[PDB]
Amino acid sequence: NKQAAKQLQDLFSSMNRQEPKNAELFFRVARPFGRLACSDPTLLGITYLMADRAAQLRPEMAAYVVEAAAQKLMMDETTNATERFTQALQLDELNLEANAGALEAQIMAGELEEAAGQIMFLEDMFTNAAAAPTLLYLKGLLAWKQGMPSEGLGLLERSIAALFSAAADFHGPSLELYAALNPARITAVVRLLLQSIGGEPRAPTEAPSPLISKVTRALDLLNKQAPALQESALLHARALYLNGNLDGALRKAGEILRMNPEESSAHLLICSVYVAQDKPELAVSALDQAVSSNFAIRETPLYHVVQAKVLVANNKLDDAKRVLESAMNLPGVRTALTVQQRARLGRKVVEPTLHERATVYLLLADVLARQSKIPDAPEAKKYIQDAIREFEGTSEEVRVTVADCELAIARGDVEGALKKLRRIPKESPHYVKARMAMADIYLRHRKDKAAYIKCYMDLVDHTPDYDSYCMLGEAFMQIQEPEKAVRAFESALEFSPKDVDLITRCARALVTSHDYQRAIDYYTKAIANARGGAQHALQLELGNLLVRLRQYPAATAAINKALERNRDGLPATENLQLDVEAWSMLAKVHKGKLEMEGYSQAQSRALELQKQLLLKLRGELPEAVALQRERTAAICFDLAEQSKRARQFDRAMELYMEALRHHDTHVPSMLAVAKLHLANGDTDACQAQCVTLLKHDPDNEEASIMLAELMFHKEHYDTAIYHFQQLLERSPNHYGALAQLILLLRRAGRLEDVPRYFALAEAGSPKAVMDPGYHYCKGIYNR
Amino acid sequence: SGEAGVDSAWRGAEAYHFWLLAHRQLYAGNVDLAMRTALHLREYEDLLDPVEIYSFLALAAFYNQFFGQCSKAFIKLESMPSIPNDKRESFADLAMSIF
Repeated sequence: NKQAAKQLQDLFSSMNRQEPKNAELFFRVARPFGRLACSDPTLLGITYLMADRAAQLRPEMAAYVVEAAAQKLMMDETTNATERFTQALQLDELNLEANAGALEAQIMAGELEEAAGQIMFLEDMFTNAAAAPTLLYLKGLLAWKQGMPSEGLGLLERSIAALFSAAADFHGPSLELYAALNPARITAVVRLLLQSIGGEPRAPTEAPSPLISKVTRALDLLNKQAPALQESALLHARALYLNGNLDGALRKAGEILRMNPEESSAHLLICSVYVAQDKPELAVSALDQAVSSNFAIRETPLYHVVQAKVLVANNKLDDAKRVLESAMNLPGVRTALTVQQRARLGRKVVEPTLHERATVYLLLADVLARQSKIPDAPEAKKYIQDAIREFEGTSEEVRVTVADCELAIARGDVEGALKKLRRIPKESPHYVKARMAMADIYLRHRKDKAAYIKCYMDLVDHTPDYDSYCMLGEAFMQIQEPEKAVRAFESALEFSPKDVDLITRCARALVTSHDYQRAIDYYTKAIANARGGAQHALQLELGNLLVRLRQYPAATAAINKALERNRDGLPATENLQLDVEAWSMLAKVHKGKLEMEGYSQAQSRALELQKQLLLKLRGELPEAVALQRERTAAICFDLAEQSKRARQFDRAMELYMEALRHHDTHVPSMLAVAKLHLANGDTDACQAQCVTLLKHDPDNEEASIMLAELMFHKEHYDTAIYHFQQLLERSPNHYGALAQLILLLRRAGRLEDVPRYFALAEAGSPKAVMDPGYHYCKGIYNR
Repeated sequence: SGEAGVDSAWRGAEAYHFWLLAHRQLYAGNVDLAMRTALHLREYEDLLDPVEIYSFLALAAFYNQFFGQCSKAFIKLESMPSIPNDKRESFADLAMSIF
């Protein structure tokens, strides 16, 4: 805001000697970035300020006024959102943007059900407008506010897909992009879909939730559109924290803390991931990072959950209990806040999702159980029953019966937990997740595979969900019948394909059951869970499957087609490195096609592409400055090896030079140039490679051992036997090194540390005297 | 108590006698009889390390090229991984190459 604040201040100073209000002037002040106010609160003080100075000047046109009330609506501040939307409704009542935004304003101004009574007229006029962004976000938002998620999920994802299609015209993070990408409505969809999980850790190998996968894919696409938005990376890694991708969330939060100077929500995410990864001291370190950013972030349910369970992980029962009590005693988590508070408070209150509140109740129950002796305190049972009662029979619940299911897990009353789980028929709460909980408890804690499969028997009996038959497959995997595991995975998949996880789990059971044809068919039936580029899979991955099924001409077709790919937003040069890699293992396919000269040409063009990468892949995680000079060295190594297969070591000489000049520090390049100089008869060149390696690393096995033998070459065997006795101290019964040191010492005129290293070969290992190399070496010792 | 019969009475001592028999026969040219007396410990895998007998049978029966036992060994070396995931995935790759 700093340059923004000074530009605002001398802007308002400059407004004096020009027109203090002007229509097009004030529209162009903010409207490409007044499409949104969703990343930070710094976006408002100019966009809505001069939106008021433009629309209260004149509200006639719909674009900036409606979208400015929309960005007033992405922090749910209806007050001003309804003000501009209703001045539009007074001026242009029925429109693509005006009435759509007005109903959007209504459906979080407490009128959740009051903006869904004009369906016929709005539908016919919307069809007329489409025949002769805000509409689709309206439809998804309206479907979400009524209570049912799935229609809201689908139409909100359609809205963000349309805004991404509007985003695809731009080569990067642009102001015009932020107008057309519209991260306002997309961020609203994302934050409205983080409520399915909340502050909880999430796993896709459990009952898999594809909606957070869609959110992750969408935010990856918007990061591709704009790696210059803090909400892009922020909510992307937030969804990653809710998609089971935890360390990726850590890396993207570190990217945030790079791209913005600080971010309290990034530290919230880092400590959330750490406690979701169960990393307690790191969790409290990142918690104190957030605290140093702000201790005022404590009173919000996301940071309430993550700080509470960090301080549980930190084992500060005072701190964890005080965070959980501020969740309880101060309203906001104990009591579900109303929708009308969104108008009053702005970006402070959202309707608290019930997974998160029941998680708070469960955590407080568990810490009072730990404060007691048995894991059932009166307060523990009270909060378990509260996590039951406040979360019965709804869509956002996790505990109708799962709370005392887990409490009885703590008590060991798994069968009482089992009948408690019998009380619920479907995964409106955590039916399936407590199913796998008590089932794995039966499997390992109780050592009962029969009850392990019986839990999923009764789960598929109650709700025949796809995850239920998936865990039928998992228990059949356990019973040492992986074919049954396969068959229950197709039972799960052909019940309903709801996630790529299920079909790819079927493919993985086909992999472990040695039936790869349907495995890779499911890999070509699990194309991608959402958009982001399917032909990359359908070409490179498909060529990999053809390599697996041994179709190398088809591999060449698919992979040579793969290496002309592209992305959206900013397509960075990983397109070109994947072209290089597709060409390189395309050359590997050519080698598998027995084309030895075909290998030479294809791997030489991969060599020259990695020579580009030797100069163009140097930064962007800049370990590539060593990686690619290793890679082009190794590909000219493989081409030198092909020249050996073409029967020319002088070409191997040239490409060993070429590997040396790719990477000087390249240790096997020193080996290769030394060995084919010794083929030419150059011990001095090998000693020069020893010197260069000694510069590259002072104590290497090559450097020390072969330095020792190179002055041993003039009968200085003490250093040679010293380095080889170091070798058989480090590697006691290394039979090649055993033979080498024993013959060297014998030819050093020494038979004294010969049986010492024979005994050291069998000192720590009481199975070494019967070893074959030890047999041979002790034999030649007796010779 | 123990397994039925006087011949199966001291089933722990019998278990380790058969296990040391397997260990001796692995390097005495009797690798198949080591496989049979480790199939003896397919019952006696509870008192010893089950991963030890599993890897013993899998990595000296696949290398004996008993193709049905090769398939079962690679089932064990891919499904339910008790073999450490490095060599488990290496023999998974071999299963994806062999079978």
